[PDB]
Amino acid sequence: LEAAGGIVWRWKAGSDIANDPAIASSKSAQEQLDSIEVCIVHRPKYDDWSWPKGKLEQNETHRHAAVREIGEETGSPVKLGPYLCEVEHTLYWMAQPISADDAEHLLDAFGPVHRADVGEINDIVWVSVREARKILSHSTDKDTLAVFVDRVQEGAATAQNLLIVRHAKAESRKSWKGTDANRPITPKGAAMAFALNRELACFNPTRLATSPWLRCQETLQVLSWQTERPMEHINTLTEDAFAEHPAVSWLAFREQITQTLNSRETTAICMHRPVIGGMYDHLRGLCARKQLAKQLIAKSPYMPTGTAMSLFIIDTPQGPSIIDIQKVSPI
Amino acid sequence: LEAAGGIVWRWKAGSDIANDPAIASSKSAQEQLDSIEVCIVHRPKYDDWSWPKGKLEQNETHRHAAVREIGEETGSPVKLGPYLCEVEYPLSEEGKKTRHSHDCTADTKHTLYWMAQPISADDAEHLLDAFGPVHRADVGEINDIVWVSVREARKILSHSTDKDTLAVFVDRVQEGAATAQNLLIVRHAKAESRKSWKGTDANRPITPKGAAMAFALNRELACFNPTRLATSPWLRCQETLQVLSWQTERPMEHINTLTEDAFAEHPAVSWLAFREQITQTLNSRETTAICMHRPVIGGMYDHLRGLCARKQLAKQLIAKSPYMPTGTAMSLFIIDTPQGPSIIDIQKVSPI
Repeated sequence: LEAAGGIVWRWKAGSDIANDPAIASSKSAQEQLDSIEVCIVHRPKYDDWSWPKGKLEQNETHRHAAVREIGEETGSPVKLGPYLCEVEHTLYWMAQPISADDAEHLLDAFGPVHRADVGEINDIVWVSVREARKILSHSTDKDTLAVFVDRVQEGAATAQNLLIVRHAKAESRKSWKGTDANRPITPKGAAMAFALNRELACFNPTRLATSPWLRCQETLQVLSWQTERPMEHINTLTEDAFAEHPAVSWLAFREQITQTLNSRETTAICMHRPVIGGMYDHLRGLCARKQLAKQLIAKSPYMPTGTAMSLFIIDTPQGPSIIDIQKVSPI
Repeated sequence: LEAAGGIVWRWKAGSDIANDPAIASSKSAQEQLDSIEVCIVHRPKYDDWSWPKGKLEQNETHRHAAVREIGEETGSPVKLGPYLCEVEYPLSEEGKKTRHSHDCTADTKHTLYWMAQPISADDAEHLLDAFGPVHRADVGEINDIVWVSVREARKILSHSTDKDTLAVFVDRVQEGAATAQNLLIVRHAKAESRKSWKGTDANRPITPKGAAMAFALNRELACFNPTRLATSPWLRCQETLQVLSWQTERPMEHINTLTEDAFAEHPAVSWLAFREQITQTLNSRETTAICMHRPVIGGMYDHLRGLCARKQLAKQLIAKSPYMPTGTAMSLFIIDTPQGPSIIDIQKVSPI
């Protein structure tokens, strides 16, 4: 029996960090943790308090089930943050509430979410991390909360989200009688790209970018259409541009990371494999852990075509540091 | 073996019909034919004159090859019109004036022909990604392109095979084909089952496989130069044509009165909305692509069926498999009459 859910958190209204989130990283882990409220729901069935979660629907992923279950039980649409853990079978993510307007832009991309009935949930509360430890009914949830605290101590509360998307399956260079720039994705590629939208939607992507080359454009265009977020073309990220000026490519990419951190919005960018490889050559060594760096590979099966990697980043004096990596596959 | 091509035609410059195509239908068949010009190409290898045509590429439809080959050899991009015929003759025959059948062992060539009309450079540019690339033939393949009257075509065509096809073009014209306009009806792609979808019927989307289906269909629909796009506002229909809309930059016009609910409630209103599209298609002389729900299509067909020019055509006008499977389309060529729109040709359009 598969289920998914998570710990939805926010900065306590009135706290210094809430008044200006940008100062979060200039605060200690304790100052941050003391400024956080987490969401706990009450199930009348067992008269218990726990983290919102629920069973996956038929052919639905755990990440999608998690966002849906949180919305159904807390009434809050959210975007997934770093992954927390799994319990013997439920997977948990820490997550942040998104605006009602943003949620509306994801209606078709994510799919429907129905409010739970009073017989499923009859109370929703927002408490501090200390109180959460006190009121949670099951030890399992307290453990997950402890993992949540670890993440915060490791800077997760200040992390921002960058989604890197490899273009979907495209026509072979062998049979394509056009230019490489207009080489399109194949019918199967369109299916993969289409199916991937519901997954990418779990991270509330509100800034879309892409190499101008058709195969990359077509990979995110339906998402762009449903979310009404125009795709920004980044000419300096084509394979030709990367081959000629790789450092200029890093600047282009790095600027998107800067925009992501400043706006605190999720950025999704469709890129070419060798270009992603070049980006990773610099990000690998900046990862928070060796385990993360080992996964940061722009090749299959680490990252097959039509799939993405949801990266959570904090900036450091040495460069952007990835604190978590989630491989995102369609269907 | 497999090839495709066609007779690309236009109204002679300076002629009355040319100065105002709208008057074409008020002219006799003989008046139309005498004011028409058809395109013939010269091949240096055979030093012959024939209709443009060429071998289908791997995984290409005959219809797509027809448009591409015409484009490669005549240099002008076109939109397919009514279908003409198919021919077959031994490969050894090709340079001979009169094509003769051979025995079972001989290698043969099978060619499908359509009548077609040139489209503007701008429209062609809008179809670049939807149709795909088209390069020009080299002087070693084609080294002259002429436009002649139907009478002269009969006199300069090097092969009997092409003269037979021209006779079919004549038959088609004599039946209104030169005045016909193109409406493409598109059934939405495979969609989520009503039982598993937990949203509204309005928002039920197509499946990833449906999306592949719709995407592949684009290069086929592109053969008819669709410049007007319409759809039921329901998501499953919108998503069936949105990639085409995106590529061609032609907005998708929502027609609320064509949803399944609207049709069930007011079927006559559905016909009016549908008929208004036919009116627009005929007046603009542009191809309209409209995505609809199966039952609503059946409802349109119940009226169109009896107006078909041939009973053979009426029998094919069925809104359901195997006649019209999900995710496929029907390209209709229509001429309007005092009793209502009359279909003179039907072409089933499927992907892959």
